[PDB]
Amino acid sequence: ALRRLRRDWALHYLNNRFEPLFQRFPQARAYLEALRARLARYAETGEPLDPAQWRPNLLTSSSSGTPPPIVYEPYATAPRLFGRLDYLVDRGVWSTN
Amino acid sequence: LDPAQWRPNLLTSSSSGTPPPIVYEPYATAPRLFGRLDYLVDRGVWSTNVSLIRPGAVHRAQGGYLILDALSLKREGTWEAFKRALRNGQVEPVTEPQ
Amino acid sequence: REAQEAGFALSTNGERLELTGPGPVPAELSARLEEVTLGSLAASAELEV
Amino acid sequence: IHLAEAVEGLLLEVNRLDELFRQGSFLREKTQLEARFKEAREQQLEALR
Repeated sequence: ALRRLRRDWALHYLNNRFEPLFQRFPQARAYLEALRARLARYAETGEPLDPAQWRPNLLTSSSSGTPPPIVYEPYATAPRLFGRLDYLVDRGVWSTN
Repeated sequence: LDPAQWRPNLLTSSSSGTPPPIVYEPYATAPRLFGRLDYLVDRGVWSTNVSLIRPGAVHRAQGGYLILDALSLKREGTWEAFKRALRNGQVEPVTEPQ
Repeated sequence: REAQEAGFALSTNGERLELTGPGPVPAELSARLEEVTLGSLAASAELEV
Repeated sequence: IHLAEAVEGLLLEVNRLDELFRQGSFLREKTQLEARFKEAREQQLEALR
């Protein structure tokens, strides 16, 4: 019951901070809802969050759309076409986010 | 803010004009043309920064002439990477596969 | 002002906020107390931002 | 960029989440749950005694 009430209060508060972000970002419903669930799970269980593992990763930035993005890739490798997923090493274990 | 990731890397000093910077690279493998990238391991975390970029033959051939043997370019499979560096201006310091 | 109109005295202690009086506080007064506390904490968070 | 500051603020909200466990309403609910469970334990103890 202590855990349940902690989770209930956490979600009850996060709702009122998330409506403004829901209005500002209508397409980010999934990400914000997942983040709220993660914060509630922090409240009820207590595993600290990873700032780099719960932060949006910019992929492309659009300046003005004119001209349209001309991406000439003369070295069409799988890492350079579809993107690369980098890893950190912690004493020999390969972690990523 | 670490001071290692935000400091310029001394690639090559000026060769003081005459004679031009002339580099002969008989072994034209990718590490020796485009340079190497190293990692410093402090408390077991593999980190890299700008200060760990080793210059290659291409980097110390700037403003001068890079002499190469066609045998090494053809044999080591580095002809495609070299022509891509020449045409697209893409010189990426190679790194070990792992 | 709302608490005084409800017949209870507001006792502020910074972030901590509670009502002192005989028996449990009124339900609507408790709800407004919680809302004001959350608003103050939101003001603190926006202050940090 | 706006989503970035929003996410940064939400990640920083961990300190406030820790603070919220010391609020009046949540503590009152915890005390009520403690009272209920202690009453059940006390009636069980009374029967056994």
